[PDB]
Amino acid sequence: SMEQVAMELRLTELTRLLRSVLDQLQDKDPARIFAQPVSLKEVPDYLDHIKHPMDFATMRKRLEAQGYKNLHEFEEDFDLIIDNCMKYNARDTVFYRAAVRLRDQGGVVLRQARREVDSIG
Repeated sequence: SMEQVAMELRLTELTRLLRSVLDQLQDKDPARIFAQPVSLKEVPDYLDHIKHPMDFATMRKRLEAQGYKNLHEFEEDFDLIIDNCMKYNARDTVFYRAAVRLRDQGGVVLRQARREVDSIG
């Protein structure tokens, strides 16, 4: 149908905007601490601690399959990155501290993303 096509165009455009959001958030991780999944070879107990692992490469795979329907779903995954790190790692670690900085800096980006998603529809 024409409606299904229009809906698909909307999803494609959301995917365009979320790709720009993702790039901007990932720039706030210049150490690449959150770039890839925590390695289960190197942290073999990880899934005993963290039930829903997340990282920027995993988000990018989902994004490119158009697997985020709305900004809320995208934000859920970004918050997992931060929140998983802040539980597994102690406060006095470079990992925890990176997550705090990513959260604080990402907030700005996500605030305007929400306005754009609502504005453009």
